[PDB]
Amino acid sequence: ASHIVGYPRMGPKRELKFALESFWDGKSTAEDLQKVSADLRSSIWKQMSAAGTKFIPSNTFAHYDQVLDTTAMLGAVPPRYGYTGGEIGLDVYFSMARGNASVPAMEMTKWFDTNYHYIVPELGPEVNFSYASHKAVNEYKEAKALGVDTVPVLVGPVSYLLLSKAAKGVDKSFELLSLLPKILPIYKEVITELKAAGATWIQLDEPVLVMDLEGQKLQAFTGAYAELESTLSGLNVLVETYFADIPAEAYKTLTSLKGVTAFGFDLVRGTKTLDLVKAGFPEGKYLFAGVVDGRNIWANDFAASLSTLQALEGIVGKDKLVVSTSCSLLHTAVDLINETKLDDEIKSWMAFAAQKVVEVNALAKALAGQKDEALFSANAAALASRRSSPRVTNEGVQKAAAALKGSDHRRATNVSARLDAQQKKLNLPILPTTTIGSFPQTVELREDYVKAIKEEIKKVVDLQEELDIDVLVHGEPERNDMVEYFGEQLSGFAFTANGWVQSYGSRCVKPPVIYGDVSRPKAMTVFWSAMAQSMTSRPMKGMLTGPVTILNWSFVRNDQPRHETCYQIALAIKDEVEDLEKGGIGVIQIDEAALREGLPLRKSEHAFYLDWAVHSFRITNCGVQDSTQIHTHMCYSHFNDIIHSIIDMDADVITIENSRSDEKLLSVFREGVKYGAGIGPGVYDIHSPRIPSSEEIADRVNKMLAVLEQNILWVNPDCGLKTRKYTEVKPALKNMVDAAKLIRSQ
Ligand SMILES: Nc1nc2c(c(=O)[nH]1)NC(CNc1ccc(C(=O)N[C@@H](CCC(=O)O)C(=O)O)cc1)CN2
Ligand SMILES: N[C@@H](CCS)C(=O)O
Ligand SMILES: [Zn+2]
Ligand SMILES: [Zn+2]
Repeated sequence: ASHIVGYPRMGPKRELKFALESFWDGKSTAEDLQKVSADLRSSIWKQMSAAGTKFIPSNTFAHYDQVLDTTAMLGAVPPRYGYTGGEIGLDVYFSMARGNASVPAMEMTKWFDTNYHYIVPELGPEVNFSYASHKAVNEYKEAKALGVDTVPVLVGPVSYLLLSKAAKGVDKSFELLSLLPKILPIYKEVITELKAAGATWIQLDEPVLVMDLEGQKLQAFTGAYAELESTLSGLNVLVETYFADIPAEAYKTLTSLKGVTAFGFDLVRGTKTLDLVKAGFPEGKYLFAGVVDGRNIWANDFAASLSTLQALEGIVGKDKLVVSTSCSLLHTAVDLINETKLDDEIKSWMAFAAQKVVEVNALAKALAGQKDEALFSANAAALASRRSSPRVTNEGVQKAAAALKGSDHRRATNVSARLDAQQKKLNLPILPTTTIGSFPQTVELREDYVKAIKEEIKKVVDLQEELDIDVLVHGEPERNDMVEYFGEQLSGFAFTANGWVQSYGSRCVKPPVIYGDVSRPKAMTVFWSAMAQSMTSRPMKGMLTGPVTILNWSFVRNDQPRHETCYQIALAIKDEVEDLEKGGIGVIQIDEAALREGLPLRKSEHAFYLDWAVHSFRITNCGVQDSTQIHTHMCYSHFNDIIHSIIDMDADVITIENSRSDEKLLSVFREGVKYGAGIGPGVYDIHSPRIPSSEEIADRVNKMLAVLEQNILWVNPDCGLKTRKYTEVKPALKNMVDAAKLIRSQ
């Protein structure tokens, strides 16, 4: 049998994207949107079954988020929204989702370790839970009436609570898992209506079981399914887990939960679970083998899969083994059959969702003796291509056996005995002003030199006149996507035409694709950066994108360990740094916006990640002078749990985030750490259109002088000004300089 754990909910050409925004625009109504949603929903079920898909999921579709879909299912709507009861419709739903013009929208956080963000529920002891949304049962019927039987996918009761958060007031000591009693009754009613409509299988998504859970929490799972058993009578229950391997303890709790008859394992990222199963599995319980990476974009190693699936068939195979995606296809793109610009051979090497739906089957039939030989013949051939094609392997893939020359710390020169030189070369005043990288746009017409400069010099003619700014920037005009920019200008980067993935709400991201060994044969920055530092007699911050960000925000190849690719990228950058140097750019800022992003969900693994991660950064500027100043830029307000790694990046002046945090948190530097190096946390919120005050800045900018060590303190924004209007930033920045001035004055 075959099974897909989840599917994208936007469309092949992002139909729901515009249908969604549209309704919110006010240029379309429910009826029309509903028309679209249901239509897309139909096309998916139809598309899925017609491929042979045995277990087709329903309820994966969402108007915004799945955890919200379940927040409405439990009527767990926040007070400030004014819900009185009854069936929750587009009003209350989209409120919570994106707020209205009188109340704010709920907080969204990252989905486990994915590039997806969900809407964290706000729970507490005073919320009145109720069956407020028949989306599940409704969709089940819709699919049945269309001729296709589906498996309702529900977010596990306990994962739901663990993923939630206690809303304001709820005293610190309140345990969220203390609500299992108020929510479980509702799960029952829902599970009852599904049995009632015909459902013969259900799916509780309990991904949190792949997390490091304490025995008391693991035990929380046990009490839920115990209490659920009766309602689960006569009904196959598939409990899904994904993104990592299951801890041996979690494996015990899982494989012994009540009513659960099937178990979903992510065997792409959690093959380590293979052992646990190899060493013991329930009897007549199913094992959905998640061997088809629904998380990347590459074809599957059909052969490999069969080996894995076969031995699995070994353990059981008595018809209890089901082929499945490693996780929800929500995390991969839709149709690779919308990838035109991409040459043949390369695409021959990729497979998006729709394509993956099919693989699951070629592998399901091949395990049932229906092995469509024409598929493996082609696959294996495409595998052959990739592993050979000189578009992959290289001699750059040799400059690596030299990076084994011990670490790559920036040439002894303790940053402290290095600042002494950087300053000399450019005498800057205490609390040096500056920006982050990007700048607001104008007309913006989608030669180019005569025009490009016109804008760059205005960006500079401004930086100068405008609030001095001890160090200006070129405002990244020539760069749309800070990661794409460099990809197009690189070796192992291909770009897809319609390969989109969702990020949150109606928003998405088309990540560059890293197919082979990265390499920068020609100068990328230099030109524009050099052109900029000549239009002034002030330090100019050269601009680069750290190799960790690039890696993360891009579909990296599943053939060699991340870092290995990360490093290749790190080396490529090492150039543009020593060229903006030769070129004559003094100060240079390298940014790592997505550094914490690639953090493994398994705690004993954070160490290894942060390792190659921060090292690859060094590898970028380890061949730089002692007078060449370096700035790193990360988009985080928290480093408390990763302050050491910041200390190992060896940045002369690191610029991070802040704006809406404490002035005291900054002592995570001045405590048992002793950073001792230019630090610059943001003093102006750029996601808040609204202008700040000269008075507001210079006081918090004083609450840094007294929490840090004003003597290595910088004055910069919060992040690039790319998404702020010139009118919102002009008065704004101006007030960020006056602050330093005064404060200095004394
Ligand atoms: N490589 C690259 N990848 C990225 C980012 C980047 O900086 N560069 N920044 C990221 C953080 N998340 C988001 C989520 C949504 C949007 C967004 O608003 N997207 C528009 C399209 C934006 C566009 O024109 O690109 C949409 O509606 O689909 C932008 C960043 C994620 N991935
Ligand atoms: N400075 C760059 C990278 C930060 S995300 C920018 O402003 O886009
Ligand atoms: Zn930032
Ligand atoms: Zn260290």
